[PDB]
Amino acid sequence: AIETETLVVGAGPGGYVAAIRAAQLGQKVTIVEKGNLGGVCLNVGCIPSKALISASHRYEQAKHSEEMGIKAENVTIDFAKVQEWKASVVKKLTGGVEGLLKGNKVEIVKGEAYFVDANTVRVVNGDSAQTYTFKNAIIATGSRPIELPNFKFSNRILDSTGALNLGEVPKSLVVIGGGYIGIELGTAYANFGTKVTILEGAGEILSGFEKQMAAIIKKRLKKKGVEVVTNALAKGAEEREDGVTVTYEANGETKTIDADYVLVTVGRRPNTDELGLEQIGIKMTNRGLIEVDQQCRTSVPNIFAIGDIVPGPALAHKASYEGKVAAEAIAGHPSAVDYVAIPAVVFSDPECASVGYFEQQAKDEGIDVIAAKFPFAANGRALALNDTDGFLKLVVRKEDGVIIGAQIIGPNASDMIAELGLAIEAGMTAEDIALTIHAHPTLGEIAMEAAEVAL
Amino acid sequence: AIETETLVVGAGPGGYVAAIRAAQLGQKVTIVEKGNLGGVCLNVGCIPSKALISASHRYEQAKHSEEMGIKAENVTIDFAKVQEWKASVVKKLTGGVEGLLKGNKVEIVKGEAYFVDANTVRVVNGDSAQTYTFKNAIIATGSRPIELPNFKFSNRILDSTGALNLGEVPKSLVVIGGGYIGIELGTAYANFGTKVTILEGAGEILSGFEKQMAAIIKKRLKKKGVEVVTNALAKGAEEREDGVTVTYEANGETKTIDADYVLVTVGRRPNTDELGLEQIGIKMTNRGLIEVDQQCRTSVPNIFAIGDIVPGPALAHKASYEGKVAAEAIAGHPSAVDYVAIPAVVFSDPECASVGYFEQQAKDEGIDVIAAKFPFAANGRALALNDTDGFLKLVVRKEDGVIIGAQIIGPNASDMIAELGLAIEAGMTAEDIALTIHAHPTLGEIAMEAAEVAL
Amino acid sequence: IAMPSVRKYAREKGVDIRLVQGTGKNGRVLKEDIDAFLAGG
Ligand SMILES: Cc1cc2nc3c(=O)[nH]c(=O)nc-3n(C[C@H](O)[C@H](O)[C@H](O)COP(=O)(O)OP(=O)(O)OC[C@H]3O[C@@H](n4cnc5c(N)ncnc54)[C@H](O)[C@@H]3O)c2cc1C
Ligand SMILES: Cc1cc2nc3c(=O)[nH]c(=O)nc-3n(C[C@H](O)[C@H](O)[C@H](O)COP(=O)(O)OP(=O)(O)OC[C@H]3O[C@@H](n4cnc5c(N)ncnc54)[C@H](O)[C@@H]3O)c2cc1C
Repeated sequence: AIETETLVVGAGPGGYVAAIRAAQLGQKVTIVEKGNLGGVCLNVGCIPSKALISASHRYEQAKHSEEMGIKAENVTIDFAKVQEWKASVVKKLTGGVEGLLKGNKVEIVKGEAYFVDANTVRVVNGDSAQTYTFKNAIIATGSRPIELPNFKFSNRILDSTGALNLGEVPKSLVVIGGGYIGIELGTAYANFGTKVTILEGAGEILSGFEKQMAAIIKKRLKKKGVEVVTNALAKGAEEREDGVTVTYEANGETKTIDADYVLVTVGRRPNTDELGLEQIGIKMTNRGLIEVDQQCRTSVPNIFAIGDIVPGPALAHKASYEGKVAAEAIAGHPSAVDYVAIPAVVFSDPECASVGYFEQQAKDEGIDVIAAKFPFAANGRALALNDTDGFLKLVVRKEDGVIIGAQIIGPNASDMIAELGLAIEAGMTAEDIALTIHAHPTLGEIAMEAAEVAL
Repeated sequence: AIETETLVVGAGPGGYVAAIRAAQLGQKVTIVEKGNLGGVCLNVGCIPSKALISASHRYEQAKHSEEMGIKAENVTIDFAKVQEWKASVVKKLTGGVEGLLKGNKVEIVKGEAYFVDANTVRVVNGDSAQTYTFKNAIIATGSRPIELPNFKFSNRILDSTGALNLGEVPKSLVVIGGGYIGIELGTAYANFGTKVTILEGAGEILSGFEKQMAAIIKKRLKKKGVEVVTNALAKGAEEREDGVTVTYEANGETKTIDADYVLVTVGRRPNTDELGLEQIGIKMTNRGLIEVDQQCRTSVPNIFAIGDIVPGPALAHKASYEGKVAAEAIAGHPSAVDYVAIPAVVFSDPECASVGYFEQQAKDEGIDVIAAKFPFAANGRALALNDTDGFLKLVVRKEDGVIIGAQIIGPNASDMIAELGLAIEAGMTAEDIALTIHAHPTLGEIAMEAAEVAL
Repeated sequence: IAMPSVRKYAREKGVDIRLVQGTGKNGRVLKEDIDAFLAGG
């Protein structure tokens, strides 16, 4: 067997920073990864998608700056180059993580882990298995997409990873599931010229965000030629060796759509199964997640859990954050996962982002709030960019003007949100923002003019 | 003859907002304007400037996305449409101003105001001359271009305004003065295809910004075929009646250069002359800037001054802020000018933004300050945008971790600046920002990684 | 060290923030720090 101090299972955003931190905290850490270092975020998540989305917008723009008097004739897209470029990007970042790990002397171990008992893991690789007995353990295995039966992933029934690795722009594509991953990958291919059809079973797309935000996104998406069907019930698909025929019932009518590929983005399930967690006594929640305390400790003290397998928003930062906290609690160092809020961002045409409470959840939580909203349309910078669709909403606690939530839909909302995020954590009041002189003419100026309205 | 309470001279950003907070405070306001409402910023300043740059980048990008596999063909630019578009943006915003004034029922007077005495001004509208008696007045006359000695303005020797209204893309343009205005208009035309030569008298363009930031901006100008001649002394221009010959001395050498047009952007002077202020007893400075106190009061108690005619950064927001302070002070409100910093943004290819102290200025001020510098080359979103030239710098007071200055050079620097700005204004520390979870993958988060570096 | 809002408070309340209760926490003057120097006496 092989003894180790702190065993880390998974090298995604949570596993690797947790391994780094723990090493820096003087612990001797061994990190176990079965695939590529970097995990989902670098290899088949955050990076590849934003890269692809970014290229698609360079395409949307070249091809549609008509109003500004720039007429491009015959705009081509060498998807091969698009993918090569995307490839190099991912390689740079994974190369980095690889470096960070060695530069803190963490023994990376290629193999698949399995808990044989509450203190030892069997790692298998090839026809060889090695037993490691640890002092501490941090489970950071992440999640994976849901294979829907009668939608079993194939050469034409894709998952997020498959759509990301397409060799050429499909003429048609059906998207099952209107979440961020769905809307993102859908909009991207829509920009490249693909006829997209997104079918969400619920009444509206982008569940999580206010309906108003979803509205703007649908309006523009329809202009792009995308069709959005809600309350749709996908039934299955008859896969031809040249396309796929999807059948679904929408509002009591069974219909059919022939397409090149189908993308099932109905969610992600935690990688907590056949890991031995069941055996060593790890109490899992109703949805497969692993319950942990304010220090991310599971039902077995010397065992922590972080990232996607733990409750909360499945975002990279939640992962790296909980990662740090965990190693701290391991190293005695007093710590807790008590952050104020994690901003969420969606790269749809009009970019989306939110942090803190939405007017709704604040009110239903019995909180006295006021909502201040300001349109990008009444902004010189937005007009200059020729993108007037969008607004900034601010929800402040009525009983002191303290900011508790902010939502932005428009250009650079993923960057604008940073400011509002800081205020919310600092417990700043609307007036604190209104008194601050923002740059001019910029999109950020809006935050100031919104807080203005909140007074 | 016509009696009023608060007379505002000038409808610029400082002028109209002043004319509005005053009306808000029950004051009977009468605003005078010789030209169009909105002043310089809307008509021939901030808005048209950014609009022309936006169009120019759409163009640059269209013709140059070869790295992401996007290849257009025959990309045409119709300057007439460009101008038409820009013209609509302006007319749109102008209406807003006129609307806001009328809505708040501010009396609008068209004419050149002249101060007859400390309580009276006559406005001449052509052969017309009316006399408005007031209680207190706010002078927000703004500024205007400096005309260089041997460079007499004409249709070929332009001022910023002349370049913004060009009917066509010049075959070649010589820019005298490497400041933000000179760099912005020069780059825009460099984007449209014009052969641009910049002549700066100093040793470096963008004088008020770090040499590092300028180095990057210059490096990209060079890539574009822009010839930047620093330490040059412009001696004169002869309008060949079909182009212009500019003679400048540099390193002893006295050379001449032919261009279709020449753009003089060496500076702006205050519009405080020929206003009668000197008779009224309003104390000024030798340059022409009005001496003012914390409530923007002049030597004549019922006369306030704001904008470009008073000291401080020549910025639309510095004007607007004072505008409010003025009206409030007039009303009784114990208002005062209180801000720890104002952000300045330059829309150069890699756009840049600054706020607070530059590392150097800090130590020269006698302050022990540490400086953290983080590269966009590391950030994932920057890699996706494929613009990795740039960085963020945090100037932190070593003695208390309090951030006092920040500089960003790279994509969306104008929007990312807001966060750092709010931090400075409220007196936050590197830890305050580093402990705030940012969005991933975004550019705004670089601030998080830089503060991490600072700690 | 103080948030713009707190500074505004002292202003309208005619207090000299320059010499007001640095309540600590971060080493900054809070609204109440102003209240202390004012209502306190
Ligand atoms: C296409 C897509 C887009 C997304 N976009 C974003 C976004 O932009 N922003 C955002 O915040 N989040 C995004 N996410 C989600 C985000 O990637 C995850 O929240 C984040 O990766 C979770 O980090 P983690 O460390 O918990 O998991 P992971 O990155 O999944 O890392 C898990 C690692 O565990 C390894 N592993 C699993 N089991 C074992 C085992 N038994 N032995 C050894 N190794 C094992 C896996 O191989 C993997 O490398 C996206 C996800 C997808 C798929
Ligand atoms: C090309 C360019 C780019 C710029 N870019 C930026 C930028 O990106 N961001 C930024 O913040 N600032 C920028 N500025 C500066 C900005 O325009 C000024 O700081 C701002 O307009 C100042 O406003 P003000 O109210 O002080 O005066 P102004 O906006 O100049 O308005 C003063 C008004 O007074 C009127 N007037 C003058 N005298 C009289 C009189 N006696 N009687 C009647 N009417 C009178 C004039 O017609 C004018 O309308 C830029 C300026 C230029 C030229």
